[PDB]
Amino acid sequence: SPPTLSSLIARTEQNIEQRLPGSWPQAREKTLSAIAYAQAGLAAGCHEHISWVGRQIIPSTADEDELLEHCRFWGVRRKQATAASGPLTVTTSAATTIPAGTRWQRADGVVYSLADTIVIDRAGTTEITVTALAAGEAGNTGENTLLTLITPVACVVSDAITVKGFSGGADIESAAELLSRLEYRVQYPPFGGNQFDYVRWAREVSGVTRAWCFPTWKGGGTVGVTFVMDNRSNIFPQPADVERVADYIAGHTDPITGLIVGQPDGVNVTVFAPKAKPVNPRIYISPKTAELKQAITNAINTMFFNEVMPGGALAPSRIIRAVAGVTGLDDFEVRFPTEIQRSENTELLTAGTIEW
Amino acid sequence: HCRFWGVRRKQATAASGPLTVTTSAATTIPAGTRWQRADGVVYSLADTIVIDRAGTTEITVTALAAGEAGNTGENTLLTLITPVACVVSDAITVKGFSGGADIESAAELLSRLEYRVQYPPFGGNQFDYVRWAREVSGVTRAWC
Amino acid sequence: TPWQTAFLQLLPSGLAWNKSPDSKLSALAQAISDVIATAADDARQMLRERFPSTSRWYLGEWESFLGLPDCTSENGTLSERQRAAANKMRMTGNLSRRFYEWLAAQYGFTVRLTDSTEGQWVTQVNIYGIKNYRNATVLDNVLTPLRVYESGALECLLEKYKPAHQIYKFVYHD
Amino acid sequence: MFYIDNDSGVTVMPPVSAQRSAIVRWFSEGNVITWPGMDWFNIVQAELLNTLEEAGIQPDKTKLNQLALSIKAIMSNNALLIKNNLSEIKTAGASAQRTARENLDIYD
Amino acid sequence: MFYIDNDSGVTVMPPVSAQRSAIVRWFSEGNVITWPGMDWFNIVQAELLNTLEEAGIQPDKTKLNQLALSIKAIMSNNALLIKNNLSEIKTAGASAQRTARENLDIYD
Amino acid sequence: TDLAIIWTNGRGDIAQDGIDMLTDDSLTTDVTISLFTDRRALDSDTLPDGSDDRRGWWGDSYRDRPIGSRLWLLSREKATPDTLERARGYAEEALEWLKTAGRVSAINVRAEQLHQGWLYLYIALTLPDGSVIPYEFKAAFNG
Repeated sequence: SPPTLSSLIARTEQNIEQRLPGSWPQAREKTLSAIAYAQAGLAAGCHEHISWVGRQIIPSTADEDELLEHCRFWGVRRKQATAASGPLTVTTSAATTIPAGTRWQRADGVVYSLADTIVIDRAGTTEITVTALAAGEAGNTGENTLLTLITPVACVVSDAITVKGFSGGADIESAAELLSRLEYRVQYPPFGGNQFDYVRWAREVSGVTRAWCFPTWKGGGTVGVTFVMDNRSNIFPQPADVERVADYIAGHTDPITGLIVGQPDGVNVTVFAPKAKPVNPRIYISPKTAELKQAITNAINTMFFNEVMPGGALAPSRIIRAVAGVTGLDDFEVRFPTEIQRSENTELLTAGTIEW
Repeated sequence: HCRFWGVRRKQATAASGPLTVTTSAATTIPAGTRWQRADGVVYSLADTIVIDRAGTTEITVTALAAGEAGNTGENTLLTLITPVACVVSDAITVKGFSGGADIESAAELLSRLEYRVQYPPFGGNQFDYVRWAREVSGVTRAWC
Repeated sequence: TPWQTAFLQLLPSGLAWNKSPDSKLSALAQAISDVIATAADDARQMLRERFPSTSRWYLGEWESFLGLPDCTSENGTLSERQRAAANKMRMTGNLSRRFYEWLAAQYGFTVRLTDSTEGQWVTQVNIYGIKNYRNATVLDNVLTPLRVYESGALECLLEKYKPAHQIYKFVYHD
Repeated sequence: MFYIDNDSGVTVMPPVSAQRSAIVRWFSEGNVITWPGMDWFNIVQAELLNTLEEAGIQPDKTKLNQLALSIKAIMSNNALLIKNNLSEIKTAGASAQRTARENLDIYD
Repeated sequence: MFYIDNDSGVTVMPPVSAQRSAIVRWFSEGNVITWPGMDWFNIVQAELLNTLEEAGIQPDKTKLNQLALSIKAIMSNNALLIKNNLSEIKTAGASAQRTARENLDIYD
Repeated sequence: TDLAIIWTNGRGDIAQDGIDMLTDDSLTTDVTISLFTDRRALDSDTLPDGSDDRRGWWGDSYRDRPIGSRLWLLSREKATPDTLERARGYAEEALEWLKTAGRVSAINVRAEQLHQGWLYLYIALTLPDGSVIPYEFKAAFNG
């Protein structure tokens, strides 16, 4: 919190008056006043530089390059971008050789380049595998798309339609994602056997959105893990997902040191999947419209995603807050959830269909 | 032109602010007490205030100089001119004085005259009654 | 002051100028250079703010970034807030009883993890030298009492950072 | 200087509260916990600053013996000094010397 | 004794930061509550200890009148006394008497 | 209207007056600055000291012109006409920047030896018709 320019003016004037007794530098159109103003301006510039030197001590408020340096020091590693690829099914008209390095551009502008030379000896379609040069999320396309030809070949039709689209296009993690990962790492320290350790282990595996760990689940020697994948439509684990998460917790190499880390040898983890326990509210809306249907549904879904945990009890007020968060409607009285709903650790609360 | 039309120029305005003064034994400040600045501009309090106990009190004081010069800043020290019993000649002004507007400029006066010329008549309407009720100082909400 | 000496040295050198320590040039140089002196003091204290163990301006930010405010951070003592931040920032360790004793003692307490009494997993946290009084330092507020009495800071800390499989059993000694 | 130079302070002092106890009170760590408050600190700081002002020395931060210099300055401004050898009477005027001789019983 | 003997003080006094505000600043509990800091405590105890050392009195925790004794010692060292009858100015030397009398206009 | 330089005890300094410092809006300050601040000596000059340091100002490479006068080379001289001639030349060179502009019309400087041990310089300018009345003071001693 640097001092303001007027405060700096006042401070310089007080210093001048203290050092030269009997003087009043605040007088208008005077040498001491001009000197005080100039010194105040210089001090304001200096204090602004000090403030910029600050504010980069912590990774949260740091600038871009300093944030990247902080993450690199703390050990957060980025994920590099990929490139899309797939078949082309290009049609020729005679025997010809498509030289290696030819390019097929799509309407958008993305350019896909052939890797190895191909020799054709018939007047018919031939399938070749091409990879994108963009190397980003824009690489992958739909199912039957058209690609033109940047420069003509000896006897090849310019257009080329891909029956099965390209796939494998990803983006490098952004600074916001890196900062979030570093913040999570700092907030929840690694111990090797803690509840946060089990949660982060179950979250590091690809595709998993949320996880929970119950210590001393079924006695003094065992624990419990329960994960929920929110990207997928089901949003509940499968046996294959459960066994692969158990494998990952049992053993996985650490990218930093190259050694494998995991659970202790004396504990019983037994990761399992939750069981849905839906609740069906009955909310009355004054204006009945599809926009309010969507808004209330999305608010309730988010409310659950935020403040619902397996084994926990949700008060009826939560639904009321979620439905009141909407703007257009006038009345939002709920009728079904008038009592507190609770469940066991195996049971996971979920928002069932709403009966308007 | 302004004299003919009916627009009057706005003269220079004083500057008012808080005076933090402490008394010794709870005296009554007269109606016209005066304080002085180092440069030699006079400030006056036109009111009467009785102090209950020995402590610092804030009083609204307006300058006696019409121009912008009578406009101090932060933490400016002021002293009394005529001694008052159980009052120490000290004034701090934690908040600086505000005000100090000089005479109106030619462009501002021209804009005011053009406003007077171009503004329309406002016959009694449900919207206009709201403004007329709300223009009075203190009134904050109106309904017609 | 060294800053006024620097200003006087920056001013021109000649017969017309008087740089003796009693002249008006010196008396004005002190006032001119004191502002930059305060600025340099602020820029120097940023070096102390660099760490959460000694930071005073950025305690709020160091707590928000770390998610600090929790059981192990005491009621209002700025020294204890600094200690909690400085321990949470560099707390990584194993599950052994030796490490748990070291971690508990790093906060000022004294415990020993002795063997069970009824089972195998239920280790006994024998807490010695219990003292709930924390002396008000010079950093904290002017309105704080001389002693702040806080209890149960170690209990929830150890229950939060305990191994997932194990369950502790606390016993207080004197 | 001797006052609090931190960013936390008010340029106008808060008035002291009224008297509550007619008996001298003290501090105690243990049996009621005591807190300093603004009044005690303000009183001590104001006593030191007013002693300095009476001596005429303006407060400065680098120096620490200003209280001793204040006591010595009051001593010189009010009492005679061994090193001065009764120079203040003369400095005052001629009637002062006349009255000093009168008190020492030195007639013409 | 007088200083911090609570096993919480450093042997070497930390340096005092430069002056920030020129005007006097007082304590206040209510718009940001102020804290004393190390500089205020160090300055106050340094002034008291400097007065004690100027008087030539070594600090001792048992006694609680050493400031009054210090002021009295400064008096007995640097001032004339009523019980001495000017003896201090005449045990110094003959030149002191000569200067005193020529000042008091008592010469040949 | 900058600060004025007032000479006391043979050493000039800024001075106060009422509320703030004394101000000057004439050639007096300009002349008393251009005459009595040491400028950088040339490479080939022999310094009066036994040292090897030449004076000047850190702003000489920022102000488009050397600041003052080379009168400091005559710190220790004997009573010979060579020193008088050199002092005349140095004063002319130091104050010719005014004649280069239009602030003065002519400069007439003479050097002499008054009562034994006095290096007397008489510098008379010719201000133009529009120049303001210059300041007026005398060197003073105290204590």
